[PDB]
Parts: sequence; C-alpha cells; structure tokens
Amino acid sequence: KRGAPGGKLKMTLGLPVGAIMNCADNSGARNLYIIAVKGAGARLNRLPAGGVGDMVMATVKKGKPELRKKVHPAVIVRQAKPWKRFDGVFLYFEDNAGVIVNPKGEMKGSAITGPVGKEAAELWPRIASNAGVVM
Amino acid sequence: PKSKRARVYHLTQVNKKGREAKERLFSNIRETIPKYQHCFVFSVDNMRNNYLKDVRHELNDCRIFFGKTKLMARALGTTPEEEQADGLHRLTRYLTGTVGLLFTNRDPADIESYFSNLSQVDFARAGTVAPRTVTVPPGIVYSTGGEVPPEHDVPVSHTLEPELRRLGMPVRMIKGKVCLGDEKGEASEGYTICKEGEVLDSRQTRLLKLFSICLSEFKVSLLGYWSSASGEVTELEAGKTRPKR
Amino acid sequence: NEIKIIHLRATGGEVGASSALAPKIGPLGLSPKKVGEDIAKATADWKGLRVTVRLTIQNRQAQVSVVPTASALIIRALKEPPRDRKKEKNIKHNKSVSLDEIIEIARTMRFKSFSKDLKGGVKEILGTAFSVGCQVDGKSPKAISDAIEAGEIDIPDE
Amino acid sequence: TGWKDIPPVPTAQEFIDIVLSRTQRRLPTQIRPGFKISRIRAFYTRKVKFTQETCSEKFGAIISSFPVLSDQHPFHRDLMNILYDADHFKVALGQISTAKNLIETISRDYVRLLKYAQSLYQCKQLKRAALGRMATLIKRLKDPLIYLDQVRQHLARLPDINPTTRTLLVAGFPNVGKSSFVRSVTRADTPVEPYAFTTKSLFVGHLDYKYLRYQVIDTPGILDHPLEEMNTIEMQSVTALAHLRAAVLYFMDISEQCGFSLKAQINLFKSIKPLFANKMVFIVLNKMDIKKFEELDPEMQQEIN
Amino acid sequence: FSETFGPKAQRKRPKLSFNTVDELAGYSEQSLDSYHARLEEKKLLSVATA
Amino acid sequence: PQNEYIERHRKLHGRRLDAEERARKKAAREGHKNSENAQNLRGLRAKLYAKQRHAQKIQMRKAIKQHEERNVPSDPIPSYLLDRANPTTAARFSVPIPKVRGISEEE
Amino acid sequence: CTVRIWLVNTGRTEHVLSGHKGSVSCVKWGGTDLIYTGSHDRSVRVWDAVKGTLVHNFTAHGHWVNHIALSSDHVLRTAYHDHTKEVPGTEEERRAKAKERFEKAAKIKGKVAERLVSASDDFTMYLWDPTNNGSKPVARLLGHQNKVNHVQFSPDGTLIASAGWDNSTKLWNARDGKFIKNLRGHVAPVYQCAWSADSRLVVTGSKDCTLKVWNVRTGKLAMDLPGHEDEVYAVDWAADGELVASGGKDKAVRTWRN
Amino acid sequence: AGTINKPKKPTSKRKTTRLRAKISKRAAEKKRKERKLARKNPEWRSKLKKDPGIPNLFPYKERLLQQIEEERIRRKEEL
Amino acid sequence: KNLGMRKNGQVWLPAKKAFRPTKGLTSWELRVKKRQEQAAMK
Amino acid sequence: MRYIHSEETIPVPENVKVSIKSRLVTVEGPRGKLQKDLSHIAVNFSVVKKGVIGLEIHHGSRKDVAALRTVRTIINNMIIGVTKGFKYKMRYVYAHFPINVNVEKNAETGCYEVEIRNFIGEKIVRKVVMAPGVEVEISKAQKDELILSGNSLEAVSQSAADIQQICKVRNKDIRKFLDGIYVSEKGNIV
RNA sequence: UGGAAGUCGGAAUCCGCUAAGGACUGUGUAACAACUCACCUGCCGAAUGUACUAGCCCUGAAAAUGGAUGGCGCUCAAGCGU
Ligand SMILES: Nc1nc2c(ncn2[C@@H]2O[C@H](COP(=O)(O)OP(=O)(O)OP(=O)(O)O)[C@@H](O)[C@H]2O)c(=O)[nH]1
Ligand SMILES: [Mg+2]
Repeated sequence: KRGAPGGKLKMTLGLPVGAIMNCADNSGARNLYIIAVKGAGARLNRLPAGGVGDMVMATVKKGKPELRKKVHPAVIVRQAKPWKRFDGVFLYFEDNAGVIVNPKGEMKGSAITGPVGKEAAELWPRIASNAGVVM
Repeated sequence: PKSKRARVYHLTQVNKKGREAKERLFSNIRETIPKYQHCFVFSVDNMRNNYLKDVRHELNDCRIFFGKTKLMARALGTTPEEEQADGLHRLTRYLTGTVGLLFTNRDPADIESYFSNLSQVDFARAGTVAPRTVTVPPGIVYSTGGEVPPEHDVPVSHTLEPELRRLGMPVRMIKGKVCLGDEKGEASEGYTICKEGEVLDSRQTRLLKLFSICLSEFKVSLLGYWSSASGEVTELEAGKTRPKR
Repeated sequence: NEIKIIHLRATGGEVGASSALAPKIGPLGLSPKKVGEDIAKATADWKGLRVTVRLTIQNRQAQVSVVPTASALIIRALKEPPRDRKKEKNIKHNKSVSLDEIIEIARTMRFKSFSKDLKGGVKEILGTAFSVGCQVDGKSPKAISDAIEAGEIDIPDE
Repeated sequence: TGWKDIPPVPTAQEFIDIVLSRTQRRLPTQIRPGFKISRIRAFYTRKVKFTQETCSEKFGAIISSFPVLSDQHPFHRDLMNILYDADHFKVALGQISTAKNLIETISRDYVRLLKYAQSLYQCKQLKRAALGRMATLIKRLKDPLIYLDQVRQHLARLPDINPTTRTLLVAGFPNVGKSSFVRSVTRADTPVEPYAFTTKSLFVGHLDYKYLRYQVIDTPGILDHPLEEMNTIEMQSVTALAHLRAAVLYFMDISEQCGFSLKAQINLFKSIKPLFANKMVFIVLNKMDIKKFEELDPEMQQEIN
Repeated sequence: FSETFGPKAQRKRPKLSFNTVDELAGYSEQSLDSYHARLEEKKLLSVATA
Repeated sequence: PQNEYIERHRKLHGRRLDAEERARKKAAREGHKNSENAQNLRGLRAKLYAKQRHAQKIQMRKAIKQHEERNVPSDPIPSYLLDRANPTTAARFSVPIPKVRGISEEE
Repeated sequence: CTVRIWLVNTGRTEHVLSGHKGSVSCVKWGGTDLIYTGSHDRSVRVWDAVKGTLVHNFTAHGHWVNHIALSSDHVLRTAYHDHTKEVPGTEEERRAKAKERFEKAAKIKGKVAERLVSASDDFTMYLWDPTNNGSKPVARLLGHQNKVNHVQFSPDGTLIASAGWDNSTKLWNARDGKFIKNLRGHVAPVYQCAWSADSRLVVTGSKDCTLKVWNVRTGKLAMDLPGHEDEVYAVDWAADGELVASGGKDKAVRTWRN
Repeated sequence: AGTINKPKKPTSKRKTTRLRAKISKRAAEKKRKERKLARKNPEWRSKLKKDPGIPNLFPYKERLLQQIEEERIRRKEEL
Repeated sequence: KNLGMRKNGQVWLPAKKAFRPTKGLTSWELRVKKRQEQAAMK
Repeated sequence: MRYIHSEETIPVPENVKVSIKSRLVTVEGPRGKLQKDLSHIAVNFSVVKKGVIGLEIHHGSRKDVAALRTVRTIINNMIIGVTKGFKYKMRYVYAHFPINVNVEKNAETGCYEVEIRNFIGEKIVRKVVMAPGVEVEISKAQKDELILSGNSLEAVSQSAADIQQICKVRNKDIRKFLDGIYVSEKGNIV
C-alpha cells in the first residue's frame, strides 16, 4: 500500500514541495526537506503539497549524518497555514513540523516533542500512541 | 459453392477397400462352393455379433462368410443362368438384411444341434424390448450400478462422470467419487435407466453397456440350406417366417 | 472357496516381482515372500526372461503357473548367453532360430492360436520373431514367411 | 517466498512478434523522402534504439527473475540441480544474457552507421538490417526459451520449504504410510494410494505444537541401491535428508505389505545412517493394526533393538 | 534441452558431484559452510538519494 | 497449493458441466471464424494472418503428400567423417561480378 | 549398435555383441582374445570373445568416441611376419612366434597387460589398463583444443600419437599419460597418423592436402609431402618401413619413399 | 469495428491529374520494359502449343474421334 | 420414437434429407448407360 | 442457376390445427396456440394432401431454395411445441457457497421470475425474468435442479441461456471455480 | 522405464481371423481399464467428391481541420460485360 491515508477530509495544504519543516520526534534529525507528497495528483505547473496528517517524502538537511543520505517517509503533524475543521474552527500552529515513519506508519523515533494535530492523530494510530498532547 | 464442409484427410494406416474387396469376396465364395457339400444361410438380426469369431473358431472345418448381402447374392448367383451350382439361385431368396453363409461338410443335424444349443448372454442393442427394469441406487455410483452387491462391487471410475452426464445421469464429483445426489444417498431418487416393456434407444443401451448389464442374448437362427448332392434347398423354421427377396 | 485369477509379468529367477504384487495380495491374506518364492520356483526355468505368471488364489493359498508366450519362447529358443540385467542393458536379439523349433513353438502356441492350420500358426510365430528381431535359418523371418506363403517351404500339417 | 513472480517466458517467434509489434505500434511509422536527412536519421535511429530497449528489458527481466543457484541455500540449490539440470539451467540463462549483449552491440553499431547514412533508402536498409540481425539472434534461442518456460512453471508450483526452521522429515520405502502420517497430522493434500511412488515430489504441511509452527515434509520413497542407480525422484528425498537439519522419521512396515523385505528396510536404514549425523532419528513402526512388534521374529526384534 | 525437462523429457539419472554416502554428508557440510561464509561476506559488504 | 494442484483438482472435482460441449461448439465454429478473419481483418494484421495461413497450407500439403507417399550422404566420406555435419559442396579469368553500378564523386 | 563375429569359412555369425546405445565406430581384437569397442553413446566396452559376454564398461568420455588403439596393434596386425623375411616351417611354430611377438610387445612390468587408449569428441583422451586397474583410467590425456580423430601407440609401446581437429598432432608418454611435445605444421585438421617401425617417425595426413613426417626425438618436421590435389583420408606406413601409402578426395593412390 | 456508429475519414475516389499522369506514364514504361524483357528472354518456348483437346461432356466426342480416325486412315491410303 | 442419438442434443429435429436441388432431372438407368459410353470413349 | 420449382413437405398430426394467412402461421394444439410471422421469406403455402402442407418456391436461387428447409423446421418446431411441448432441465452446482434459487410468478406481467442469491458468496441478488409462456419449477426428484417448460422452444431455450449467462464467473480461474447454472437435459414435456 | 499393456520415448511395424479392424488416430489411467478414430456390416436412397481455371465481391496497411465517382443519389441500378 502507498502512504496516502483514507478517510481524510479536505483541508488547506500549507507545505508545498521544497518546504523545510521541523522534525518533531527524537530520531536524530532536526529538519525535513519535502521532495514529494504521497497521493498528489497531476496538473501542469502545480507543485505537490501536503497538510497535517499527510505522508510526504522528506530529506534530512540538518541532523545525524546516518540519517543524511536517505529519503524517509514522514507525516506532517503541525502546520502554520490556517485550516478549517468540520466544526467551523480555523486554526494554525506556530511552526510546520513532521515525524519520520515507515511506509506502514510505525514511527522511527520513540517520543514526540510538542503537540500533534487531530488529523494526524486519527489517521496514524502510532502517532496517537506516541503523542503527549493531541491538539 | 465456396461455402462447403471441410473434409478431414485421415493420417491413418488403413485405407478404403474399393472394388478389389468385392472381387476378392467373389473369388473366395466361388472357390468355396465346390469344396463343401452343404451351404447354410443363417440370420443374426439386431445383435452385437462379436461371438461369430468364436463360432468360426469352434467350426474350424467349416467356412463362414459374413459380408454384404447383395455381394453374397451375386456371388452365389441370383438367376439360374448366373448361378455357380445347380440350385444356388433358389437359396438366394433368404439373403435379405443381415445374413451369413456357412459352407460345411457336416451332417445338418449336427449344425442344427449346435446352433440350438449355442447361447451367449449379450448386451442389448437399440430398438429391443427391455426384459427387466434397471435402476441405479442413490449414493455412491458403483461399476455395475446395483447388479452385484456394493460390498463386492467397486466404485465406478471418475473418468466416466461426464459421459454419464451426457447420457442423462445427474451424477457429480464428490472427493473423486461419482455420486448420484449426495454421498449418503440423500436428496435424490434412484435413476431408472429402463422400464418394463419400453423400447430401448441407443442412450439407454449405452448406459447399460457402461454399467456392464446384459439384457439380450446372441442367437443364430438357421433359415435353410442347399445340398450339393441333391441340388435342393431345404427350408428351416425361421425360413418359413422371415420375409424373402 | 472362490477362485480368483491374477495375471502378472515376472522376470525368471527374481524375487522382486512380488514388490508391486504385494499391495493387493496383502488384503487377500497371503504372504508376499511366500508368493515371490513360489513365482521364482515356477520361473526357475526362465532365467533372465520376462514371462507371464497366472496366480490362482483360493482359501488364502496361491498356486502359480507360467503361461507360455510366443516372444518368451522365441527368446528362450535363441539360446543367448547367460547374463545380468542390471549392468547389461539395451540388448538386441539378433541370433538365429531354426525353422524346426519355430514349428515346435507353433505347436506349443496351438492352444492360444485361432489359426485354422499349423501353417498359419507358424506364420504368426514368424511374425513374432520378426518383431523380436532374430533370424530364421540365417534369413529374415518375413522372407521365410513369404516363402511359406508362396509355397517354396512346406509346413507339415498338424 | 517462492518463485511465482517470474514473468512468462515467450517462445522465439512470440518474442520476435512482441518486440516488432511494440516497435510498429509504439512509435510513428510515417517518414517522407522529402524531409530533412537529420529527421530521417532520427526516425530510423529511434526505431533501432527502441527495438534494442524492448529486447534488453525483456531479457533483463528473464535473467533477474530466475533464481541464482550460487546464492541459494544448499538444499534449494541441490534440489534445483535434481529437478532441473544445473548445467542446462546455467547454459540457458547464459545464452539469454549473451543474446541481450549482442543485441546491444548490434544496436550501437547500426546507430553509429545511421549517423553517416545519407538517404532514406540507405537509412531504411540499415534499420531493416539491424532488425533482421536482432531477429536472427532471437531465432537461435528456440530451445532455451521453451526449457525456461517449463522451468518457470515448475518453479512457480514448487512448495516453499524453509531450511532453517523446526521440521519433521518423513522418509522410507514406498507404501509404508508416509503420506498417511503427513495427511493425518497436517492440512497438506498429499495423495494416499496403494501403489508405489504415488508421491513423486516433495510435499509440505504445517502443525502447531506448544504455540510453535512446525513444518512436516513428505518425501518420495527411497530404494536399496547406491546413489549412481537412484533416479531424480529418490534424489529429492536424498537431498532433503542430506541438507535439511530436521527430525528424520524413518517409517518401517514390518508387515511387509509394502512389497519390500524387512532386511532391505534395515539395510537402507544402515546405508542412509551417515546422513543422520547431527540429526535426530525416530524409527516409526507403522501398520500396527496388521502386525505388531511382538508378533515378529525374536532375531528380527533383536536386530531392530 | 527437450530431453532434459519438459513434456518429452527422458532424463532419469541426475548429474551428481558425489558418489558415496560419506561423500554426500561431507559435501553437504562444506556446502553449508561456504554458504554461511558467503552470507557473512555479503553482510560485511528508506531508499538512498540519487 | 503445491506441485500439480490443478490436475489434482481436475481428478477430484472435474470440469465445469458445459466445458466439453462449449469446446466442441467452438471447434465447430472455427471454420466460420477463420473465413470471417480472412474476409474482415484489415491492414498489417490481415497481411500477417495471410502469410501464416499460407505457411500452414503449404505444411499441410507436404504432410498429405508424405502420407500418400509412405507406401513405396552424397559425397563419399570415411567412417570417422560419417554422421557429422558436413557442407553440401555444390581461359577467361573473369571475376563473378565484372560490372557494377558506377558511383559519382558527388555521391 | 552391434558387433558381429563371423567364422570365415562358413560365413556364419558365432556371437553378436550388443548393448551400445549408438553406432559402434571402432573395434579392436586383442591378443588375449578380448574385443574392445568404442561407440557414439560415449562408451568403451571390453567383451569376452569366447563367450560373447560383456566384461568392462567404461563410460567416462563426454562425447562420441572416434578411435581406440591397443598397445599390441602393430604386432597383432602382422602376426608371425617380422624383419627376418623368412617364415617358420609349420603352423605350430608360426603361432608360437606370433604369440611371442605379442607377449613381448604387450608385457608391462613383467606381466602381459594390453594397454588401451580412446580418443573422443570431448577434446580429451583416456588411457585404460583393464587388467591392472579395471574401470579406473590410468590417465586423462588433456590438451587438444578440438576433437581428437586418430590415435596410435608406437611399435615399441613408449609413445602415443594423437591427431586432432585443432590442426595439431600431440605426443604422450604411454605409461603415465603425460604430454611431451606438440607438432605444429598443419593448417587444416589432421585426419590420420601412423608410426614407423623404428618408433622414430610419425607420418600425419591432414585436410590441407599434405602429409608430414615428424621426427619425434627431435620433435621436428623432418619431411613435408605435398602432391594431393584434395583432402587426405587414408594414411598408412608399411611394416617394412619402405613405403607410405596415402589416398583421399583426389581419387588417386600416392606411394611415398625415401 | 465501430465503423457504423463512428466512421473514420473517407477514402477519396476522386483522382488527381498529377497522379493520373504518373500512373499512365508508369504503365507505358512497364509495357515497354516487358517488351524488352520478352525480347531478351532466355526462357524456353515450345514451337507448338499443347492443344487442350475435346471436352468430355461434348455428347458426340466419340463420333468426332471416329471421323478423326477415318480421315487419318483415308489420308494414309491416299498418300 | 427415435432410436439414435443426435450429436448436438436437439432431439426434436426431424430426419433431414440431402440438399439436392437438381434431384429428378436424370434417371438412374440413363446415368448407368451414360457411364458405359463415357468409359468406352475414355 | 435458377431453379424452376422447389418444394418441401410438412405432415400435421390429427389433433393439430394449422392456419396460414399472409405467411403468418398459427399452430394450435392440445397444449395451446403459437404464432409466427414468416413474411420476410418468399414462399407459397398450399395443402397438397389431407394433413400435409406443401411449401414451394418458383424461380428462386439456391439460397431461396435452401431457406425453405429453415421454414419447414420452424413450423415443425411449432407443431412439436403445441403437441408435446419443450422441457429444459438445468442444474446449479457449487463448491462452498450454496446457490439459493427462488422462483415466483409476477401477477401483473404473468411471467415467472427467478432470483439467484449467494453465488460464490456475492451479496447481490440476480433477477431473471422469463419469456411469457415459460413455466419454471424447482425439481423435487433431483437435487439442485430447475425445470423450464413451455410451448415455444425459442422462449424456453432463451430463458435457459439467460439463466446460464447471469451466473458468470469473472476474473477467476474457471479450471478451479466451477460454480454456475448449466443446462443438463433437453427434451419434450410429454 | 520407479511405473509405460497401441496412445512419455527409440527402432521395427508381421501374421492370423477376416466383412473389417493401424504392432494404432485422439481422449483417458500411476499402470491397467474405459471411450474414440482409421476400416467393415445393417438401415436409407441418387447423385456426389477432390484439385484447378475464368468472372464479379471481401481482405490484400492507414494517419492526422470537415468532404467528395463533380454533387445529389443509385442496388432485377442511375454498377459491370456485350
Ligand atoms: N492397515 C493399514 N494400512 C495402512 C496404514 N498406513 C498406510 N496403509 C496403507 O498403505 C498404503 C500406502 O499409504 P501411503 O500414505 O501413500 O504411504 P506411502 O506410499 O509410503 O506414501 P507416499 O509414497 O509418500 O505417497 C495406503 O493405501 C494404505 O491403505 C496403516 O496404518 N494400517
Ligand atoms: Mg504409495
């Protein structure tokens, strides 16, 4: 199976391809540079983009050299672009942040710093188990 | 006519006989009249006729011709100017349908005793009357279909199942066994191949042969014989009753 | 008390013919080694030759007999040197058989033949020898059969 | 895992038909003599390169999909050497690789010539020459493709035997009850029939004992003669006994309804005993409903003990 | 190729690198040892970026 | 499943109930289908079909002729050269091609 | 696939030797009354000529067996005839002299042991001593890059000459099977070879229409013999050493002398 | 094929003058060329052609052969 | 009733006759005679 | 060649009524009435004998002569339909999921409806409507058998073909998945 | 050949009884069995079979704006031959 998750409602995509977001777990990486988004469509000239709860393909630019030369699956857990949930609430976080996982969705690290978004928490049951604040 | 049935060329050894077989039959018969002193005509009708080999083997001193009826009639001679011997044109009135010629040197009483004591149990052919009702039981289908007890019987081979379905038996494959309905003889009545007095067709006779059940007999009926010494044709019991041409 | 007849092919002077035989004789209640010993005792006069054996079983004892066959009789009458089957394979029966013992084989096969005459029996045996691959009087059994049919060679009657 | 993922291997004529149909239908086919010579050269060069690319893709898929006998476990490698001739297997795949390399070389040569071709007729002759030479190269591979397709189907139907797990290996003469035991203890559909060599290939079932997964391997029967006289069917069992670290269950029928002498059973056990080093051996006396061990000859019982 | 494997195959005797039972047991031993050594050197020797 | 499992399923359960009849009817319709292909295929597919049918007809004629004919090296070589693959083996000092097409300097 | 033994005066076959799965390409009859055959089924067989039964079956060649050679072939071909040019008076003396010549040419380490060599299409050669070794070959003669067509022992029994399809003739020690020297003068495959009676010289006739006489002690081309218009098929050297006969595709016999 | 519901571009039967002239020129050139090849033909030609004869289904063929035989005998007698 | 088995199972089909649209034009005796003169002429 | 006159013959049983007007054939028997329009074929009908119907074509080609055989067999089929009727016995088989077959008669159409459920575990309910004049029953003598009967052979056989073609296995190996409904026997009701 | 019985293979391929039947044309079995074909007989009933030749018709390769026997249209012609 590919990394695109089912049952995800439409939200504002705040992180296009080329964005650098913080790395919110303890795997050793400090940031993730987005090179691709799972489940992205096909339009001429359109950059692929992801929101909170989406799996992207990311490259570590700052962190351990062991994590440096590989492309990792990551899940976006926080974004700064304001988006709306179905209860009418627009919301945003103070930073863009994601966690490194495997293609099945188990986390590489062991703990998450800071809160995670709801959409990430329902879509990935391991992140819901490793999150200290769900927000 | 471009649209035509494609004829299959056979890549087999045996070819069609032709007129040479007719000439060989003519020569064989015409050389076997003078060697024998009686010539019987016998009839076997609506029969499998595979025991004529054993009849030939047991009558090794005699000669039996079982050929085309009109070919044997023209060999013996239908008309008095064409007959090979004196009185052979009288014998050709019995050559209709399925007949055979029996050239012999024996006493005719011996031949009549042999063909009155000759009895072989035989498979029925299509068109005969069934003497007894045959019904295969439900459950496991056996090789004889209930003729012998199932304890002494063997289950029928699994390759015969599509043939039984094509012949009308509602059989099925259960774990490699041919079964009628269910394995325990449930939810299906037994299948009646033939009933009392019903005229058998080829489907029923093929079913009976597949289940190895014989409902007929092989009987040779002597119609009459021509004697070379007297030049006379003596008529026999089936010879009075059978139509002639 | 019933009589049951089983035909099999066995190599003479060999016990292992009972190997494939014993899967079915075991339910009937006989001793496979005893049946194999009886088969070897019956086929002791047929060393190295495949022969057919009739097993008649009744009341859980078996008696053996060797049913004669034309090919086995011809191969025996060829008088090939004794040999082992395991180390010598792909052999050919290219020796010579005399016409007198061909007639003798025909007289033995008279009980199986449906031919009317000993001439027809001799021609059947000559065809079997032709299939085997041997020679009759230094010539081809087809050629002797053709000579017999043409009348150059006279076969005794009975 | 298994070897069911090997794509089907076409014949020589089917291969040529597939490659030429790809070249015919996946590229434009209309070029005019009035066009530019660079345009004509590009058209015919593209034809040659596309044909070589299709051939290389198919041949590389065939080469990479088949097992590498040098990389297998000794059990799997020797099992493929028994079922398949290892020399024939390696020669067939080497011929596939050689044809792939020669097709690439022919393509390079004809592209280099098409760089200097001066007319549409010359370009067409060079393209047809390259395609015909590649077609001849595929045509000489008529027998390896048939052999590899048969090998592929048999490999896809092979059982999956793990050589490094808990395994019960059942061996003995035919008609002693090996498949009966395997069918009774597992879910494997191995046939049980009264004739010898009913089972002509390795079968595997599975059971659970104390929450652990055990695999049980049913083997063809083994006869009493040296390795030079055993055929491939008994070599499957012999390879299994030689390379699988297992629990060997040697099944013996003292009733001798299997058709073999119990002397031969003892002698076969003594002959295959050196394979049982570092392994665990259990003589299973089957068919006790027919003849019991106490009914047997005390000398024979002394030998078995 | 046609007489080795397939519907018209006639091969019955395989080609073996051993002749006796003891040679078979020994050959299996060094075969497993060589396989383990090859696995060890292979081990000694997320996808990577292009 | 393992080994010849489709043949084992064939032994245990058989075909579909109409398999033989459908196969027989299809084999019967082959003549109409082949004539429809001969009259209705277009283009390169039709050309390849025509060449294939021509080859099968020539092969069938050869087979029939051989079956009708059933009821009726070249150069001397030594014994060590027998059964091997050998070639068939078939003043004006003029070459086999005395004249060709002339090629101009512009070409 | 058969070998038939004929009695000359009657023309009748006494024994038929069968068991080969291919064409029997070469047969030899040894002085201990044994028959050696080589066939296309990759096998060499030793038969007892008295009983007509197989004795030995060597199946170590990998392709067709083309030629076999006995160590006593030179004396068995000529019987009691020798360099003296007078014959013994009676049949018993002639048979005794023939047997003495055979035993002298076939003695190995003081006992009679006929030595056999077989050449095959698998580029290899095998040296067998059935009396002392049985089915285990004495040596694998290795080094020919193509098929070996012809092989012959030397009359003194110390050397083996082999002609190959790799345009080469090779010399071998007849005791251990060790390669000695390669004779390189032919440009087409060498078909036949033959020894001189003094075991100094080998004549080889090849496909390149030439005969070549090689001195084996110097390992050098002593003589070149052109004159055949086509391929040379049959080459023989007389037991007297006076003449060499050759014939082939040009249909004319050629006799060569000093 | 989906010809009836979705036909393709029609094949034009309207010839062009250039193609008609080219076809006529090539036909004339082929006819001259085959005259030249028949002139330089080395293939053997019989002096007298094989006459097919009288058809079998002609009801008076036997009678016609009778006048043929009678006329040849009369010519032999006259000569 | 029908004694034989039709191959396609349509047992209601009648016993069909040969499609001979030119039937009845020429008698048998005349055809035998014309065979005789045809053989003589050939 | 154009044939001057060609003719075919149809015997009629004693209890059967045949009416032909403007090539529209109506055949009535003990079991009911069938009707077919044959005005697309050029044919002249006549009563050549008591209980015998003659079919003739004048100045027709070989194809026009051959069409009379089809007309003969069609009218004989209607005769056999109104006399003895037509019966198709079908069998439905399965491996694991039993096929549940429900047979009902719709009142406002008068036609029978066959509902098929649990075909290889499918949740969909297949519904096949019979032709008017076709009667469907579930056999009680044999196991898993439908019996279709009627006067019109074309209607009965097309209904049986619909019942086969609705239970078709898609995207599975047909050498392994053998479930379906098949016509097992064809014959007459009487 | 582990097994191989006409039907996994290699080579031979004859005779008897014949009306005729291959040391077998296919389906089938582990091997057998069983079915089928070549061939023969009974029923029937009068003309057929094969291969070519000549006409007319279909296929016998086609791209890219929507279009062309000049257009409508034409089918015992308003097409083809005299
Ligand atoms: N009376 C009795 N018969 C048995 C017993 N076990 C097996 N048999 C019979 O022996 C025959 C052989 O059974 P299989 O299970 O096939 O034994 P096998 O032939 O060695 O197994 P494979 O060769 O691997 O197929 C069967 O047909 C059984 O009827 C037993 O315990 N008691
Ligand atoms: Mg078994």
